[PDB]
Amino acid sequence: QKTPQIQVYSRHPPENGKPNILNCYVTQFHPPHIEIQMLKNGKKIPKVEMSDMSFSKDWSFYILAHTEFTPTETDTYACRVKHASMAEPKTVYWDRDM
Amino acid sequence: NYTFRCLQMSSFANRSWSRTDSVVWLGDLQTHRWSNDSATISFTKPWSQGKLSNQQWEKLQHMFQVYRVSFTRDIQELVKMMSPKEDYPIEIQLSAGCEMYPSESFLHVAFQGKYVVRFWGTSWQTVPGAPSWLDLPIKVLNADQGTSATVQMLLNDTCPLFVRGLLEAGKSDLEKQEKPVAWLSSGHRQLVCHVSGFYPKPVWVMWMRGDQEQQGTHRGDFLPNADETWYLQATLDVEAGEEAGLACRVKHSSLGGQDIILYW
Ligand SMILES: *[C@@H]1O[C@H](CO[C@@H]2O[C@@H](C)[C@@H](O)[C@@H](O)[C@@H]2O)[C@@H](O[C@@H]2O[C@H](CO)[C@@H](O[C@@H]3O[C@H](CO[C@H]4O[C@H](CO)[C@@H](O)[C@H](O)[C@@H]4O)[C@@H](O)[C@H](O[C@H]4O[C@H](CO)[C@@H](O)[C@H](O)[C@@H]4O)[C@@H]3O)[C@H](O)[C@H]2NC(C)=O)[C@H](O)[C@H]1NC(C)=O
Ligand SMILES: CCCCCCCCCCCCCCCCCCCC(=O)N[C@@H](CO[C@H]1O[C@H](CO)[C@H](O)[C@H](O)[C@H]1O)[C@H](O)[C@H](O)CCCC(=O)NCCCCCCc1ccccc1
Ligand SMILES: *[C@@H]1O[C@H](CO)[C@@H](O)[C@H](O)[C@H]1NC(C)=O
Ligand SMILES: *[C@@H]1O[C@H](CO)[C@@H](O)[C@H](O)[C@H]1NC(C)=O
Ligand code: NA
Ligand code: NA
Repeated sequence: QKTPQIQVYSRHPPENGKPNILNCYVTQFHPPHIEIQMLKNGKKIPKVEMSDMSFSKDWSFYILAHTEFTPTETDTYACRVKHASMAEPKTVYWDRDM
Repeated sequence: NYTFRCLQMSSFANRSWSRTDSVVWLGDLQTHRWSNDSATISFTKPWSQGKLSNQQWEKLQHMFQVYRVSFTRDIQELVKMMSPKEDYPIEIQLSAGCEMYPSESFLHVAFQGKYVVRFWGTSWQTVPGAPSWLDLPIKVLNADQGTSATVQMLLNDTCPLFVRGLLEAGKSDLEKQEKPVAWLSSGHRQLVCHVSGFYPKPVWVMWMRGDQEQQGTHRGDFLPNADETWYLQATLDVEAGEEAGLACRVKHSSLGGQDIILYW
């Protein structure tokens, strides 16, 4: 049983008011059953697209979530992950730079 | 040097619930998807059929269809036989395909996240350290001559031939060039150079002062974008004041020899 690593980064340079894409890359987990949400100001974003689940040479799973977003300096963004390996959801906030 | 990988993931939750899902990669591009939901293998590219005719493709698909049902049945029946010593839930993963050179093939299987079985030569075999209760089922599997013959054909012959067809039919996607965009951001201070949207994967990203490479540059992991391009960052730890004069330099095949230089 292995704990998911979470990385949150933007497709294009984050400029306030310009539409962009936010990525949440979740890796190094086992078993494969996992729940992944992306959050804007703590609330679940509805239209989040998901890649097919796959796995690496070391057999650990990975998956990529993404959604449209427009960064501003009044909005936070996060990726929240529920998985058997952790007692509660793990949330990683977007760094605002990544 | 392209590696073709068919990745199968099977979760068995209890005697009444399981699913098997597959994805197929040529290098770092997904060529196929096969969901438990679907009877047919879905194409994730317009060239995912390679050079195979419609009927040849249909034959190959049919065999995998039969396989998927047989595999699920075999695993369930094996668990009944071993019960209660081997208990649900069970995760099985298969990684199979071929690495093309100017080829070699592999078929690796893992149980609960650990590599346990391969096909090699003419037979299935447990790997050193695998649980000993696998030995009997593998011996029985090895008695099945038709399966052994089919697997040998698939690995030795079908895989390399299929893949040479994919390399031809997918040439413009496989050889696509996508230009990165870069940007900078940041006791000491950590300077971050972000590089996103590049394809193919090979890239060079360095903090510079004039023409001098700053050896403290720490390259991060390659992270995928959702549009089949790559993301990477390179960080440099500096003290205050020092930030003047520094730049991030990016080289990539798509840039026609015109590097990106970003001055802090
Ligand atoms: C498909 O290719 C197989 C080889 O390729 C590897 O496996 C495949 C699945 C891919 O992963 C690929 O990437 C790999 O590189 C090929 O397997 C080979 O099959 C032949 C027989 O069909 C085997 O030959 C027999 O070898 C044994 C000895 O094996 C041991 O020693 C050798 C080194 O000396 C090692 O390589 C082995 O690993 C073992 O340690 C002999 O004892 C035997 O001789 C006896 O039998 C012959 C008749 O077959 C008689 O005439 C003789 O007098 C003897 O009585 C064979 O010569 C070969 O070992 C096996 N390779 C491996 C690595 O096991 C497979 O046949 C291909 N199938 C098709 C349909 O194309
Ligand atoms: C997806 C894109 C693909 C594009 C194509 C590119 C080519 C890639 C080629 C590489 C892919 C490798 C595929 C490997 C699996 C293929 C197996 C094909 C053979 C097959 O069906 N056999 C079943 C059909 O059975 C009947 O007919 C055959 C004749 O064809 C026999 O004569 C047999 O007697 C008859 O029953 C068999 O039923 C067979 O048993 C299928 C299941 C066996 C199997 O493959 N099991 C999984 C491998 C064993 C490892 C499990 C080990 C394990 C792990 C964890 C816990 C316990 C055990
Ligand atoms: C079997 O597992 C599935 C998924 O874990 C679950 O929905 C269901 O409760 C289980 N069913 C039985 C009969 O145990
Ligand atoms: C997976 O597909 C098989 C074959 O159609 C089906 O019987 C099974 O219920 C599916 N599993 C799930 C969890 O949907
Ligand atoms: Na794993
Ligand atoms: Na596994």
